[PDB]
Amino acid sequence: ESYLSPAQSVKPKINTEEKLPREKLNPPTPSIYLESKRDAFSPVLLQFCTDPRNPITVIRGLAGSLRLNLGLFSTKTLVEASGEHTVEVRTQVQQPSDENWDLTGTRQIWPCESSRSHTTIAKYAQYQASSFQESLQEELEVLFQHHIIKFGTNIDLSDAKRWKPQLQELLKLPAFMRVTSTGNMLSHVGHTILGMNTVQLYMKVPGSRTPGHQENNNFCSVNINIGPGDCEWFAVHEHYWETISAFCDRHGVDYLTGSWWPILDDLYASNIPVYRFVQRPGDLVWINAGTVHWVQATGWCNNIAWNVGPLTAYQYQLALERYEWNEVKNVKSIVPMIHVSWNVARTVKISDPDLFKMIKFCLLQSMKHCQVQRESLVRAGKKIAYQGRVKDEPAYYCNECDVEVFNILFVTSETYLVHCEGCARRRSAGLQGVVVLEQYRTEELAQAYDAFTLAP
Ligand SMILES: O=C(O)CNC(=O)C(=O)O
Ligand code: NI
Ligand SMILES: [Zn+2]
Repeated sequence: ESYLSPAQSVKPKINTEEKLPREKLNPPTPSIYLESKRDAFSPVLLQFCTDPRNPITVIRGLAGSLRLNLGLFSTKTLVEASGEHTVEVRTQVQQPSDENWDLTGTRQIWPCESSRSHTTIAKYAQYQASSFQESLQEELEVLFQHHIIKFGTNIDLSDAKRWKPQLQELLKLPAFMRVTSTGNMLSHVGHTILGMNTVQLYMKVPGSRTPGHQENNNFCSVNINIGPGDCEWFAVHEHYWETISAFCDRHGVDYLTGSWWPILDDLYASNIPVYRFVQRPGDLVWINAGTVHWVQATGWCNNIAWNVGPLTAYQYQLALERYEWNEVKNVKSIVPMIHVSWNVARTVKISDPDLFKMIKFCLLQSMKHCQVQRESLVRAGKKIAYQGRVKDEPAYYCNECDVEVFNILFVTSETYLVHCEGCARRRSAGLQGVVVLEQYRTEELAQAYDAFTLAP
């Protein structure tokens, strides 16, 4: 009972078995320079970034091309805008980029050491600068005659008022890259997911690392280097993710939630092409659906990032795949795909036939499952009350297992809590003291589905 149909897959064709010569093991990073501002709005640009064959794309001097004022994201500006704003700090050890060692520099290791704490934007800026001076002094002293670093991460720029001029600047981007867009699935969630449909600011010093990961539910990522400093990026095509996952298992680090920094020789040995590139100030990085990446600052710089859900067959498929996989692994999907799929079918025209078929198949599965559930409740003499969804009402998750609960809600009173059926039953043998709710009647879903047609 997958929400996906295998025959519908648009995933590109790659063979692990076929041998790869060294050069194929280091691919050139897809790179774009915009001659004219109107280029950034070319449908050619969109088709290039979202292409399945392009796991990652750098847009060179994007900020210049559109006259983005990155100064608005400079550390001084941020201190002025929000000094006491809190920031999540990661205490790491500074190392070369293509290397992560044990304590003695005997051996390369996958597990990545990162330690959490919290400070204020103001205090972190003081460190970032003090950090800079000291490196400068040591540089001058020489001319005249384990380094521990702190990394400022996941700083939340969600509030509009404080960050108004900052966020307004990003409206200059093409629609498919914007925080909020009718063509962006994350805009159809109906609630705010920090760091995905809101902006995240990173404040870095040389050696600052973000370890290996895929984005939540395989959503695309957009990243802009404020500068001055150059960031170094590593990426691997979605196709090889499970192989990288097996490495984490064998080294006893959780792939999804663990902190790991790949051993490059391991990948090459495994016939896995790695993308290596530098991202300079004003360069924009587009991370395509489900690309495995990890990043290091080489200089002193800030970055901004957020996620975007492109309305493409490939993004949709990969989003749904990771949605099902999370459930298998008992990991909460932060993007409620079923609720999102219905929102999209209902507020957005779909012209692409491969995408349309996928959303359609998903909706159908959702109806069948709701229909199977309604009868089993009915011939158990369980009563289902009709509740009607409130305007701007957020999806629901089971208080126990974290699974998305759609259409039919099981509710209890401690006030109120929502569960899936398994967790409600587990709690009560007969569902006694459990109120079952119906968000929409078979008819609502049946009519929305039939009205959902391919657009020219
Ligand atoms: O820039 C960083 O440190 C981490 N950023 C990302 O992984 C991203 O933009 O998807
Ligand atoms: Ni990322
Ligand atoms: Zn549950």
